[PDB]
Amino acid sequence: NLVEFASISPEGARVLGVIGACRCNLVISGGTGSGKTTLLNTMTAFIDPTERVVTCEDAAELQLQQPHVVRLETRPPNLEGSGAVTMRDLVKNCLRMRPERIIVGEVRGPEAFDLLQAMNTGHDGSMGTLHANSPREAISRIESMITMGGYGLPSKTIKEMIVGSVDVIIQAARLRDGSRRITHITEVVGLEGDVIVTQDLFVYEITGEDEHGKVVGKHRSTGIARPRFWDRARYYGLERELAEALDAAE
Amino acid sequence: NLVEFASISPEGARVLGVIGACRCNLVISGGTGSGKTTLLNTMTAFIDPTERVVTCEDAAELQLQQPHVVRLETRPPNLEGSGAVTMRDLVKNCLRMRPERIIVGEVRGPEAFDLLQAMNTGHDGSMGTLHANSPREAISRIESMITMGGYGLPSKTIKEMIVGSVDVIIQAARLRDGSRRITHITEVVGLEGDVIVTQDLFVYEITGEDEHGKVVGKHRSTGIARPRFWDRARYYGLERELAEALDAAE
Amino acid sequence: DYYHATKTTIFNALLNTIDLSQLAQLDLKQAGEEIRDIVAELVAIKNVSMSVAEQEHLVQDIINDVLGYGPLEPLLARDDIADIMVNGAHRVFIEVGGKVQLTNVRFRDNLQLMNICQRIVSQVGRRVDESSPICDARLPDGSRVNVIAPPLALDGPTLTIRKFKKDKLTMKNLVEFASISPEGARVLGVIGACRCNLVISGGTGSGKTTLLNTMTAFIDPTERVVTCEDAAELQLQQPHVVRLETRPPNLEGSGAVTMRDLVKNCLRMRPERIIVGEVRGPEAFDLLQAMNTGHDGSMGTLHANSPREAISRIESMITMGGYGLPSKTIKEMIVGSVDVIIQAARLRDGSRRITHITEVVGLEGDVIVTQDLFVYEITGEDEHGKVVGKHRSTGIARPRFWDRARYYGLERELAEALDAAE
Amino acid sequence: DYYHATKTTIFNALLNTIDLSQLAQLDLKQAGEEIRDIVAELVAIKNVSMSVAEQEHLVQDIINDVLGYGPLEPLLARDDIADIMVNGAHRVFIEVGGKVQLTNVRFRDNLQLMNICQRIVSQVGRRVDESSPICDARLPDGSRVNVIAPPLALDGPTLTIRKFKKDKLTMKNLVEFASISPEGARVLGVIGACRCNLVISGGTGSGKTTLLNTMTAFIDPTERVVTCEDAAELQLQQPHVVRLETRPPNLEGSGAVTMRDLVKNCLRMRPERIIVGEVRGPEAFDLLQAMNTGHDGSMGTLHANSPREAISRIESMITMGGYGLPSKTIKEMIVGSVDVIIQAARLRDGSRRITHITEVVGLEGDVIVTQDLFVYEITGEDEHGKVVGKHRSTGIARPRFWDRARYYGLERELAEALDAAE
Ligand SMILES: Nc1ncnc2c1ncn2[C@@H]1O[C@H](COP(=O)(O)OP(=O)(O)OP(=O)(O)O)[C@@H](O)[C@H]1O
Ligand SMILES: Nc1ncnc2c1ncn2[C@@H]1O[C@H](COP(=O)(O)OP(=O)(O)OP(=O)(O)O)[C@@H](O)[C@H]1O
Ligand SMILES: Nc1ncnc2c1ncn2[C@@H]1O[C@H](COP(=O)(O)OP(=O)(O)O)[C@@H](O)[C@H]1O
Ligand SMILES: [Mg+2]
Ligand SMILES: [Mg+2]
Ligand SMILES: [Mg+2]
Repeated sequence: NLVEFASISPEGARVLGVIGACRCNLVISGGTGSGKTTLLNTMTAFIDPTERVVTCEDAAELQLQQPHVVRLETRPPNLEGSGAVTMRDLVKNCLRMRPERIIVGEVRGPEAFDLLQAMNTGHDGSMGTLHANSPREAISRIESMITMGGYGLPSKTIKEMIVGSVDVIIQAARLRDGSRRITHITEVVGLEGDVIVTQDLFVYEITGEDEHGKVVGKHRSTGIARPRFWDRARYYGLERELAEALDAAE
Repeated sequence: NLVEFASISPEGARVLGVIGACRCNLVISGGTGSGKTTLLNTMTAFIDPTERVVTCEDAAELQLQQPHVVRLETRPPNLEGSGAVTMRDLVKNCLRMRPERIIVGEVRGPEAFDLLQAMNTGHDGSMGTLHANSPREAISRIESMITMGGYGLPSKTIKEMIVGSVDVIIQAARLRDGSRRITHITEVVGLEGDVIVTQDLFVYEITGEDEHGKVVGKHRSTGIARPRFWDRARYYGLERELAEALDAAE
Repeated sequence: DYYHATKTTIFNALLNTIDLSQLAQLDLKQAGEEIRDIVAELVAIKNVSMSVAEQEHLVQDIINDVLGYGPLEPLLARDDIADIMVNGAHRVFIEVGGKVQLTNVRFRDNLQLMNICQRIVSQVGRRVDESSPICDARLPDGSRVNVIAPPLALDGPTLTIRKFKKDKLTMKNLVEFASISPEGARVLGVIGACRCNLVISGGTGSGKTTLLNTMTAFIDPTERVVTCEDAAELQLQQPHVVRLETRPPNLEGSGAVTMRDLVKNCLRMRPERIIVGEVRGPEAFDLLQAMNTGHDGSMGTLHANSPREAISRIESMITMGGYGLPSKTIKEMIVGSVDVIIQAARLRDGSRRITHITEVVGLEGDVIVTQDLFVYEITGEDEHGKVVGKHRSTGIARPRFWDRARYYGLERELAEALDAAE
Repeated sequence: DYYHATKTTIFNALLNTIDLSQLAQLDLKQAGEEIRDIVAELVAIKNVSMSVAEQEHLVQDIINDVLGYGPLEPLLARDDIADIMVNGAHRVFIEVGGKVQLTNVRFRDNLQLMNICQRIVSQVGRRVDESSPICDARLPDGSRVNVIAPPLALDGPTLTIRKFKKDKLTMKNLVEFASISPEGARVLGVIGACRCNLVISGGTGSGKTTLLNTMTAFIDPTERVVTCEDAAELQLQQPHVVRLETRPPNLEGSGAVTMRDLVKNCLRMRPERIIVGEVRGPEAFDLLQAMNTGHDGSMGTLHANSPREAISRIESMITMGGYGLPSKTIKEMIVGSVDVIIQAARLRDGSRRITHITEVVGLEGDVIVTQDLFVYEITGEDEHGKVVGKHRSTGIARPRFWDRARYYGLERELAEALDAAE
């Protein structure tokens, strides 16, 4: 449907399939009502059925189709202020339930830190969705969430933790006409000094407007033939498909 | 068994035995599911029986056969957020329990610092598994973990501590075909300006893949005749075995 | 077997006969006498044949298992034993002659072992249990007791008792190990007795904490010393030492008592020397103020590979303090406070040396000028790879602290040591 | 031994006989009478034979332990004892004639010592426990008490009582003690008289309060001065002085009257000068607002080791004082409000001096620029170990506050003093 709705070009869909299948630590950022949860639900479709996936949510939105999926939901504090089970606790437990992927329904608090730890300590493929209007803003938001998450860490410590953990950022966005698109598919290339350097594998360029007022644009590949996660693709034999997709939409 | 599975060549097995029996400070890095814990359990088989070993683990997995072994386990906080005994606390105490070696199940937080301290303060032979895909990444992860501890240590100080503490890093990786391999046995030679210099004694080189799809490779000695830890081997009388094994692998 | 069965039966009868609460309300001697009488009565009732000496030994064993420390009592009594390591109720090792040996001493079970551990720690008011499983205490006799509870120790409660070895941390060890030549040792003794402000900087693995212990060995007994440590490891032989320890923030990041807070409070306790275990942050500033406020003689370790690097690190921490102090002000503060810097380093061959004994002469405009009283000159290595070097005195006949030595009457010793070192 | 054993038995019987909470509910006299009656009854029941004096001593000791300050009572009563240092339950030192001596006094255990410490700190509304291990306070009788709890104090609760000194110094004494040159004294008189917003900074025991009292000695009698303090250290000789003291929160956490509230009210009592005993919190802001809005001459003691550090501390205090303001806003508020900073400090020999008399010249960019009118230069050391130095004027003949001096006709004396000493 997303390919039909022009939300992402067919080559973009193929690249997303490769990213999801090859166990890439994903962050699906986006603005409010921009399709974050729908995009995450579609991305989960690429996980192997064998993998033990653990999904944490606040409202039980996702509808993963795999057989080995554990659905967890946070419990808000009662009126007395007790019994709270924050997403951080769910993720901390998930570290002890022997999962392959941890899927957080939405990162908005300290759990970010834990989630990133999960991404960086063997739970490759963990996906989360975040509220941010651009990948740069997504990275800054993640850094802030880690910062306020109790533990006092250097800013550079958090930045390099983010660089090591997150592999790809997908920017779901809503356009001026109310339509929805996948504006950015971006790689967290590394850290230079104190600035996180990222490269956009796919970008949506708006080229005008139609007679009915609907925005007009197109998805184009930046031409990066060897994305940072290429190795992961090789690990799963998907490097051929990644190269084909990156070349077919230059 | 690891020799049988071609994970490490027989000369590599001899070198690992020398490293273990020499009380060399150790860090066993590795990727996801790469056998870090299994490799650590194998290496602990070389510890002298008379040594007082102390084991810290989030989840009891190691099974040391020595008589004088003390096994400790962290206690995660209850849902009330009380009673937490972090691995940092366990290592802090272990520094007081008069051990010969401290075996940390997996270094994933500030405990790194304490572990490194144990290596400086006469508990030669301390081991610890770590999640990282290369010795350089292992060292960077150790630096980050030390920074997480809240001490105001500069980067240069942490690098100096790592160089003075860690002696050998063993990188075990899981390859595409599901094979486990000890990719690197590399010393921490020293610290040039801002950069830790390591030399690989033992390296696993992939020459390609067979028609069956299995990765084909071999373990090769870099030819370094006098490892930095050669003096310790001479002290324990194993230096001749070390030289013989290194020459044979060459 | 007969002795063991008789002891078990007698202990069971005594436990079923006397309530532990009543004994707890009675002193050790009264409770022991009552227990001996009750054990004699129980033996008579059970009609157990035993000699007078055997009966007395059984009574003493029962008292130890009830009031004393059970099987540990003989081991603690022995003096050759240096350390005792109980790993669960069935494994007990003892460090004799510098080597650890397994022993046939065993406890009845983990319950008796845990009771004995709790008694030992409570002897100094500490408590160990599942709520607080880890306990570390220093008994009044100097022995150090560490206890780990079953919830953390898989194989049962673990107990480590390290009896006090007085002679291990002494300047004699440094002199014999060549860490410092005898003249250097004499000059260090003068510096310690002169109440000079010391900063014992050292690289990683240089063992500067052992050096700090050795230096504190020179403190006059009458002085009121206060030691701040992140994790208490110093062991001062003086009788007026106050030991403090920083409290790390809990998992919520609250309740921390940083070293800076400890030193700030130490300023208000009328101490004569302040011994900071290691300076890593803004506490440097406070420590330096203590060195300048009148508590001359304060010490403190530091991570640095040379005295100049130590001074740079101190400046960096003071700047990290957050006060709007210009670099020149911090340099002047350092020059005013610090008197002597001792650089100890672990050489290439893993051996520890006191590479430098240097003095902060003053501040020339913007550069802190320091003069080295003693240096280590490396001239080669052995065929074994061991490093070869000698401790040489720079020849400075009048170090800046010479006045302090003259005031304390140690000028003659200082001059003799400096001349002999050459 | 008989007396001690009998006392222990009587205390145990009393504990098993009555609940200390009920006695605490009663007044001191009634509780003491009941305790004496119960002790006599227990002695009769216990058939304890002792003299009338021995019985009275035992009753007094029991009463002191139950509600008094335990073994400290004889030491506190003694006048020659200047300081008492309890390093855990079993070590008590007393400073007599300037020399620290060990005493046979001992506490039953660290729990009794902790209870005594909690009583002493609560006597002034302060609470010390595991959550708040460190507690410093000043008792009404002028003594100052410092307490550290077992979590930090490894060897047990640490208590330090520094008893009050019956006398206070005057500017003539300070000139006599060389704390400030006569020209410095004249300049200080001009500064105080001419209503200069003043800040007295210094370290612990620097003499900030004594210097503040001497400065207040210069205020005109006609001026309505309002002094806010804790424990009421100051003793102003002026006739129109209003003495206010903060009220710490009760154990329920209610009724607190912070110094900020006192200053806010002082703004509404029509004062000329507001004198804050010591700025330690948000009141700083308010105080500065008072200085910059018509209450010229307001003074305040601050804890800082240099004028730069004093300015930084004031800025931080304003910052954390609830209101969120730009750093430059706070900086220019400080520049406008504060006119002079006086730095009382201790030297390495323990002597006290007025190291800096400094003017807050202005704000350049984001850096507060100040000029030192008077500075103490240390030029060496004497044969007795006492620091040697001298106060010198920077030569600034027209200090920023010159106008104020002109306003009160004091400009001529200001020039004379600034010229005479250089
Ligand atoms: N690419 C798309 N094309 C068309 N319609 C879409 C697209 N993505 C989402 N929608 C529609 O918009 C709705 C937006 O809800 P969705 O849960 O996807 O948003 P979200 O990013 O999670 O927002 P929120 O901030 O509310 O959590 C979806 O339920 C679906 O109805
Ligand atoms: N110039 C001086 N010469 C000699 N003794 C002095 C001098 N100034 C103060 N003192 C004495 O030294 C002690 C300092 O106490 P004071 O209350 O003045 O200090 P402070 O700066 O307020 O300290 P604190 O941090 O305790 O509040 C008192 O005994 C005071 O009498
Ligand atoms: N060198 C090896 N060769 C074959 N199998 C291995 C090897 N190392 C580990 N394994 C297998 O991998 C499994 C999990 O490895 P594990 O000890 O969890 O490594 P890690 O702790 O790094 O994930 C074990 O059950 C073990 O059988
Ligand atoms: Mg959503
Ligand atoms: Mg493992
Ligand atoms: Mg005061």
